[PDB]
Amino acid sequence: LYPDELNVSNNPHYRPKPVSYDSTLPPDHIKVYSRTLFIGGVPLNMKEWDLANVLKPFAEVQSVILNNSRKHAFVKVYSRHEAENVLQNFNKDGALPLRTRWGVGFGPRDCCDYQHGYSIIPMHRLTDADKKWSVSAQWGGTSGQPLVTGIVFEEPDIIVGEGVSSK
Repeated sequence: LYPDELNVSNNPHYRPKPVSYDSTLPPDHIKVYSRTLFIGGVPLNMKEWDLANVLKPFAEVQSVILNNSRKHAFVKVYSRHEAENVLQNFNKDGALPLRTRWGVGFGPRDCCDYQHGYSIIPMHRLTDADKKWSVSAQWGGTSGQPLVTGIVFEEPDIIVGEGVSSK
């Protein structure tokens, strides 16, 4: 891929990819923190670039999927910290009609706690591509560490060509 698409220290979108292990998770389950925000009430005149720019003080945006007719978007930012920063501080005045909350970017929707923005996922409910992306993604994921019971990581990037998803 191109150098801008690589999570490396000379890239200005470089982010560390924290991985931890949680002994409370059930057997053959993993924990994944979302980096994806669901934004509803997107004005009709507002496009992908507008959403990216209005969020820039709080978080650098990686991708936007905007359904303009339905007036909502899914916005993936480069790190979990940045996503939490958005929910904590963005549009607290209600100056814009945008309502922001946790989205799911990875794994089945029914595994997600939408209040806290993470999923406890049984490994059998991941596809082969989900598992591959979890370990080999540029942003999020485990950075080569294999998936085992208890592992905790940030939402990994997924690649549209290369597999079906549990999402």
